Amino acid sequence: AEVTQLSNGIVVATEHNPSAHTASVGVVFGSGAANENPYNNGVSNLWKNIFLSKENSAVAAKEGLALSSNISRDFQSYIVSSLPGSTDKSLDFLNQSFIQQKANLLSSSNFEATKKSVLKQVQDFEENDHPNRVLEHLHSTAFQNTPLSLPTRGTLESLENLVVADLESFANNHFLNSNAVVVGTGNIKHEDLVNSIESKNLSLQTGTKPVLKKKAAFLGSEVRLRDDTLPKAWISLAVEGEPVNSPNYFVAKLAAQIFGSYNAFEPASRLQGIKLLDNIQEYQLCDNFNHFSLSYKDSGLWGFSTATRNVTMIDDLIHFTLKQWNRLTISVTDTEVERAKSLLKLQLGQLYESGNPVNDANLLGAEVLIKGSKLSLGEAFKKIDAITVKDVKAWAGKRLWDQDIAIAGTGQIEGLLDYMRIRSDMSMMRW
Amino acid sequence: AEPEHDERKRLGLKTVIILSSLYLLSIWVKKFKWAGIKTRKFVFNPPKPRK
Repeated sequence: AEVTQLSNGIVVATEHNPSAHTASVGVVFGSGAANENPYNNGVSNLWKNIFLSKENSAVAAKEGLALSSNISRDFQSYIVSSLPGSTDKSLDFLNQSFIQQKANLLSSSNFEATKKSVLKQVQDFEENDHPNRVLEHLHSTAFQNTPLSLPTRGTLESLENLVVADLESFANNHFLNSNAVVVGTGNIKHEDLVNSIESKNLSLQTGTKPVLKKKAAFLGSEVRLRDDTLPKAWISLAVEGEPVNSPNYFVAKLAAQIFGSYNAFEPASRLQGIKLLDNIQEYQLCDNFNHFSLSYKDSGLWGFSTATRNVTMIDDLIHFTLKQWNRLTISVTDTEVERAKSLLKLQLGQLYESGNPVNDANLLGAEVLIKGSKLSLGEAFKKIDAITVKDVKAWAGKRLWDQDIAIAGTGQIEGLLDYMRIRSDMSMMRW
Repeated sequence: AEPEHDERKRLGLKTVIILSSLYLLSIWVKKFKWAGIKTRKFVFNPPKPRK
């Protein structure tokens, strides 16, 4: 169960795991929905859907093998699951239908059907869903005029102005050989190490990825969509996280576990926890938490999110969460750090060791492109056992003391005071 | 008529200097923390006509 890298034209990384028996070859691209300017937003989505429709229709009738994909910010994650002993067919299909040719798939009728399906899907996502809506709005507001804030799906206005030529140009400017790993997560050992190097298994347009000019930034802003028709509320605070490949990633993740998740409709969640959960339960202040610390190569975000049925006590929820964040950098009980360490160990163990090979393939590709070499979870355990209260205190004092916050919540938000009793209260306590 | 001319003028000068400085600082701070709403922009969207 050891990961092996190399560099022979295309980086090939394998993580044998004899436990599961669903071999899943894959392809991962390091430039997704961030390295592209806002005027052509949904090109990655169009690629994703043309794949997932026509190639999914073809594969099963040809052989037996599913297929999936993903995109977060810079991840043309692109996976072809299979049986343990049919990976050569998977690579043959992947060669013959994804990198070449790109003309038989991009037919007019097929492209237009994909276009209308994507339009319908983005439309009803904008209508029905809500937490993901406010999350995308949070990203957009935190990175204004930065190639990081445009959504993964896109905007209908941007979608409507795409036919072929721009999709072809993106294909020729980001499907290179410089940044295209070939993941082999599953129960394959070395066939992936050799078959990936053949006569022509090499991406078209060898060259480099065109680097964007501006890097990133941060500045606080609101994109609220205040509308009283919807029943509940939604908020999403944020403070600038830690970028991947920094010696603060894991301590930030720990700071994103002391408070932890919550769900006020469970007998096993309303009762445990920390001081804020004791202080909230007296009334029905809130209805959900979600603490997270997202990180990307450009920069990272330390998240927060609720969905509160109560609409009049929003300010009290906000004030209590802010006081907890304020005092996280003044005094933390050592037992709190210990419990956070144990819980976070559990969370990473669950995430990295899911029985589904696709998620492991995704994460292996992510790390191998960004870090350059996978960091085994064992080293994660050893390097997290040494996180002491001094380190968390220092990191919190650096990242959470009078800092810009981005908030963008839909629903009924009129009870939320606008910006000064939501920011200048974030250090008011006499430290 | 008022054996307090000198002291009165001195105290008045001190007070006017302190107050002028304080007033300008208050102008600046008002321009500062009010700027979070003196520049917000609204963008209307015609809601979908369904009922």
